[PDB]
Amino acid sequence: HHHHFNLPPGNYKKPKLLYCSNGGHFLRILPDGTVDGTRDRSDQHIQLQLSAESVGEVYIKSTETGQYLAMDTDGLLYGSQTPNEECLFLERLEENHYNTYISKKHAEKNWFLGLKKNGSCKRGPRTHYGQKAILFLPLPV
Repeated sequence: HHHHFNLPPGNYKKPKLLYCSNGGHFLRILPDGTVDGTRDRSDQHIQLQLSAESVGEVYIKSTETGQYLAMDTDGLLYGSQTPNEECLFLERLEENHYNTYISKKHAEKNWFLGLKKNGSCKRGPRTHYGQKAILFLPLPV
């Protein structure tokens, strides 16, 4: 392992909203495959169904579109039509409270899922432990 194994409480029974502490945005996966954040709780593209691969491993899928959250070779997030290696994230507890999502594929590089205060997604290499951008709160929908 390149990372710790403190896991967050909770399960994957119901879909969730992934609320980013940084700018107060909900993670959004647009039908066009684009990824960002919105403060509009009413958005239809913020509903996500998480599931587990191995313990601590998850898929993050748009309920509206069926698209899987993924991070490309260049660290850019995108919506994938099919589940692939770029779609697996290491879900962990952080600061004894939040959830962090590390790219499994790019784990050794410490590339995280993250949102800027302006609601735009962060590129892998620009993320790092210790930022507010990587902190998420899963909220029920």
